[PDB]
Amino acid sequence: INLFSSYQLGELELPNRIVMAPLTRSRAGEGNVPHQLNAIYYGQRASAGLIIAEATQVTPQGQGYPHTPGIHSPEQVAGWKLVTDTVHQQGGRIFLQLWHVGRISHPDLQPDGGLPVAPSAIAPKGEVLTYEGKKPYVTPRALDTSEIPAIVEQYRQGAANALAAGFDGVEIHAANGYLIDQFLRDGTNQRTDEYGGAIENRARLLLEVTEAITSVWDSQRVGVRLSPLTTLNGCVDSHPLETFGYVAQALNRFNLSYLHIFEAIDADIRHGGTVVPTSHLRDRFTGTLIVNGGYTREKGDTVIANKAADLVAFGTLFISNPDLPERLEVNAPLNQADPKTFYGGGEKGYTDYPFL
Ligand SMILES: Cc1cc2nc3c(=O)[nH]c(=O)nc-3n(C[C@H](O)[C@H](O)[C@H](O)COP(=O)(O)O)c2cc1C
Ligand SMILES: CC(=O)C1=CC(C(C)=O)(C(C)=O)C=C[C@H]1C
Ligand SMILES: [Cl-]
Ligand code: NA
Repeated sequence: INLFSSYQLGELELPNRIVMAPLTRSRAGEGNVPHQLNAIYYGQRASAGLIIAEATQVTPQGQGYPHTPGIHSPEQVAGWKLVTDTVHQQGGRIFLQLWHVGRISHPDLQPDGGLPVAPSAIAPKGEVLTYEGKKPYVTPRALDTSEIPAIVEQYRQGAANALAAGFDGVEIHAANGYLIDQFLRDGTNQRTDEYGGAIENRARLLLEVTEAITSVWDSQRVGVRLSPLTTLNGCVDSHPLETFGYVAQALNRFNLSYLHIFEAIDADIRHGGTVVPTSHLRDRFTGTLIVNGGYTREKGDTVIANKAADLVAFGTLFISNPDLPERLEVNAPLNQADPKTFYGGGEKGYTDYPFL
């Protein structure tokens, strides 16, 4: 087996092992609604074994950056259906990444100019982009215990909206220091209720969110993404091996589509070595594993052949190469990604990277 082998993901038949990683492109229109241009972008990439669409806020409070799309309104459902229809017409498969940014936001992006919510009242460091340029972060409000059901319900409604939008499945974003990750990691979570302290408490929001989403979706169409060794957004855990190893085992109850690991590119250089080898998680999580982070044809074939992972997601290379699968398959030159046009804007650096 290699990166071009087919794969059975529940009832979905993937033509290859190549996944398009979720990539925020900040190109939503008024009301954070997807539009035709976005449909073209994802349709261009439909040769992917599976596309995971960009992080998409499940509720207004879950937005943290200008012009990211939502999945909380009927108008957003309609705009996403343009996208899933195009991907389906092009013979592809697409899951929606369900987001809530938690503390990584600013009042200017929040309903009524209120505070971002979080497990604990810990201000991120530095500045955050608003509609009026960069502004200092404020301190988020720590959620009351009694409010956690409402967070879980916002994710359940986000998942239901994704189903109405015609996606093939959803991915729970539990990585990169956003809301669920903020609860996971003891650096961001110092709660003294059942959602803080012990690992089974820190993992509780993830597990409750997953349980609610599997009430809407068949479980084999629900994935979870973790990023055990990122330090993005000021979110770190003091015992990542035990924390993430626990989560990989706890998720098995749900019979999920997959577990997706973003392997931080800078982890070894920082952490002075390999704190959480992905093999540790591979051995604990009994389902499909997607791995991600600086993969190539050569690196992806190896992890598949070695049984270290089942699926390989590419982020950066999918920005710049719409036909990435084909290019990898024939060892074609790859287009170089232009960082200047990753976030915001229009067609330039989005739909105008050429096919082979
Ligand atoms: C422009 C850009 C936007 C990203 N947006 C997301 C996101 O929406 N959700 C997410 O989980 N990761 C996101 N990431 C992380 C990527 O999915 C991916 O894990 C990372 O870029 C490493 O993979 P790569 O080396 O193949 O690019 C983003 C990365 C980039 C470069
Ligand atoms: C939503 C998301 O995960 C994003 C990832 C990053 C990244 C990998 O560096 C980040 C956490 O800042 C880039 C863009 C966003 C939104
Ligand atoms: Cl196509
Ligand atoms: Na199914």
